Amino acid sequence: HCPIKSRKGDVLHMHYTGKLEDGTEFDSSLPQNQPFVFSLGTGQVIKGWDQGLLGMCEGEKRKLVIPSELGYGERGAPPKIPGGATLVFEVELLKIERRTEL
Ligand SMILES: C=CC[C@@H]1/C=C(\C)C[C@H](C)C[C@H](OC)[C@H]2O[C@@](O)(C(=O)C(=O)N3CCCC[C@H]3C(=O)O[C@H](/C(C)=C/[C@@H]3CC[C@@H](O)[C@H](OC)C3)[C@H](C)[C@@H](O)CC1=O)[C@H](C)C[C@@H]2OC
Repeated sequence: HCPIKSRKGDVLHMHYTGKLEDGTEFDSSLPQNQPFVFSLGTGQVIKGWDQGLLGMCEGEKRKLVIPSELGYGERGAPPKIPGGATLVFEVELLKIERRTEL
């Protein structure tokens, strides 16, 4: 059951856990139980998120495996992310907030 699914310009509420290749976890929203909120497809987030999160239903989970060209490239994001790194995100969509009227 999925009456609405994510499209560009939607505001998404998401839980995530990010891991590096060696399985070590570098960030997660679950411990503080505070979902991350962003607008899809506006360039607010790394490309691998904007491209990997379309057509999603609330309640759906996805595993994203993001190569560094779609992530933080050659400079990375010190201290948690080295340059050239592949990122693994496990994500869950909690809510779609979509501007309905004009
Ligand atoms: C002034 C404070 C900064 C401001 C911080 C917040 C609102 C708090 C928010 C929870 C972020 C987290 O803070 C605990 C933390 O999330 C990470 O741990 C992480 O899991 C991650 O990779 N995420 C977060 C979840 C969405 C995907 C990705 C991201 O796209 O993040 C986005 C990101 C960094 C995009 C850059 C922007 C510049 C481009 O040039 C670059 O390159 C294209 C891509 C984040 C959300 C930015 O929009 C907003 C911010 O950065 C980063 C490893 C480090 C990051 O803190 C820095």
